[PDB]
Amino acid sequence: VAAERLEPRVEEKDGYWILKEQFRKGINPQEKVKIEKEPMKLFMENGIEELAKIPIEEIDQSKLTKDDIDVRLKWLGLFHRRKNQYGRFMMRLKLPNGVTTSAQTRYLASVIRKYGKEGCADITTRQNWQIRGVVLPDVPEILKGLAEVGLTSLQSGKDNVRNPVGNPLAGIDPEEIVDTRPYTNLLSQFITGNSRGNPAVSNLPRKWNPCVVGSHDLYEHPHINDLAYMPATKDGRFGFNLLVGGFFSAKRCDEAIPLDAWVPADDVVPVCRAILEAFRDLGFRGNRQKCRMMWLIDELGVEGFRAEVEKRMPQQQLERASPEDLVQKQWERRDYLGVHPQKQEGYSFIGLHIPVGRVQADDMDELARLADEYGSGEIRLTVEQNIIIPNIETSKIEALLKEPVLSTFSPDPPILMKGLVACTGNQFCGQAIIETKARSLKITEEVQRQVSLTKPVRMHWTGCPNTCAQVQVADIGFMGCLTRDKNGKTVEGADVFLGGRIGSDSHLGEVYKKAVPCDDLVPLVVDLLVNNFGAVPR
Ligand code: SRM
Ligand code: SF4
Ligand SMILES: [Cl-]
Ligand SMILES: [Cl-]
Ligand SMILES: [K+]
Repeated sequence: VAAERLEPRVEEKDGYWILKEQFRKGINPQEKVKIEKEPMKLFMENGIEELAKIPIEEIDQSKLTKDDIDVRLKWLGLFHRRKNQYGRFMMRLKLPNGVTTSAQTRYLASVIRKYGKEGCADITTRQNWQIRGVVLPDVPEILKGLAEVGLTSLQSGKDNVRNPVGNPLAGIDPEEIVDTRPYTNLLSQFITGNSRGNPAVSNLPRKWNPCVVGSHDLYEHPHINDLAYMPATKDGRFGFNLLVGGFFSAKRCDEAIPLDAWVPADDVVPVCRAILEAFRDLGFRGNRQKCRMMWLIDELGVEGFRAEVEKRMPQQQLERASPEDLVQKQWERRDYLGVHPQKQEGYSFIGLHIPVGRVQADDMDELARLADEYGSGEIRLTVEQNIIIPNIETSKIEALLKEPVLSTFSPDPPILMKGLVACTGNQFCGQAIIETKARSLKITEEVQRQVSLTKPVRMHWTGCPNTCAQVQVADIGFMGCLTRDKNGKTVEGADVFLGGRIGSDSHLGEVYKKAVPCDDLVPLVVDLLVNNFGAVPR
């Protein structure tokens, strides 16, 4: 690689970071959008206040404003549902480590409640909240209300650092390696500039996923993150080995690889900044399918990329990885659903199944009430789109198990439901080829009616090749497609994936059978479970 390739391609101008004029040739249309107007100005210069006053019909009449609502607003966590819910916006938070409070939960419920049939909420595969139904004129007031309850929505979509994922059992697990909350909190604060906005990291060539590992279970899926912090001692000090470049896309899926770098715990933020600066400065900004960080790592090689991170460190040093990390390879991933003792004697947590991650305002209020009455007002989200309520005195569990809402959000659903993960799908998402959430529940119910099993089989349903519900990690994965019935009629279908493994012995699954009509999946899945996962016909 020529030394010229290493010239930073962006420059700080008037508080924002912009592509230098010599590096603007051949860019994709998303880069053109960012050049035409800095997305962070919608928040940091209160551009949203004026935008929110313009009728959508008018907004749509010029490129600048249309790009504001369709692209730039994703820097404020607002996602126009142009195709499937025109003029309404999904809103996505920063929720490091999946931790929420009852007050935050009631606040979000109050927002969606206003929108009636256009409103609901969802837990995401990055243990995050999304709310739905938002109209533009309400945005200024929602931004205020979020701030008031201690939340931010900043930089949660498009070319930004996505939700910092941690251990759902952080601080409460007798077997934890290190509490991930301080680190995921610190990263989120760094990314969002303490909720004011951080333009130093908001003009990336592409999205970028971080996680901090604290569990032997690897609940955090470090193998599929752009940056994963693996806890490891080095020379008697606590810190993290660094894995880089994990990603999924329609074109390519790749597991994270070692940077061959270790940092002390206190250097979590400095090294996040260094990697992000390297990516921002040097990343390719052409074909959007070749813009994720791994593509830069392949072009420079890992050592060339590592050198780029090193020079952006303070003291310009980056220690080599420690030979062993703290994660035990001998580990059976633990079920967190149900009632489990905390490390704090006299206390339990409860994992509740949230069917396909979907909740209404009334459900949110009920979960908030349980957290206040039984817990400490805390609710934790998981990447399987479930919840954990921690800090329940164990003597209250008997009363808790009789709560009527636990029949809907169960601490002990059937085993196939425990592992079921499903993306938004075509109810709201404009990229979706099929309906996912309702369909996956129905198929799973019908499959479980036919077979009993003891293995915790994990089934993931995703509505298009963007694979937001990560079908490549599943025991059985279903990727939406259109296909044909026996009469050649168009029907919704799934490509069926097998071979995904999670935890330390991770592996990416691959298509096993293409184009299965969704109405034919039950018998296929019944047979797969009997033949490959030890299921027994009822
Ligand atoms: C909500 C969520 C799925 C879910 O039901 O849980 C989701 C939903 C969306 N994804 Fe995603 N992604 C979700 C996690 C993922 C992950 C999983 C993960 O992070 O571990 C992936 C694959 C992993 C990865 O990115 O490396 C992911 C891969 C994508 C892709 C393809 C990325 C690429 O390199 O090509 C896109 C399209 C894009 O970015 O260009 C996409 C685009 C989108 C959009 C914003 C598309 C569009 O605007 O409609 C979806 C919004 C639909 C909606 O209304 O909810 N989303 N998306 C997840 C929100 C996570 C969060 O809180 O931040
Ligand atoms: S996988 Fe496709 S359908 Fe599902 S939320 Fe992501 S972009 Fe939408
Ligand atoms: Cl996006
Ligand atoms: Cl759309
Ligand atoms: K779930």
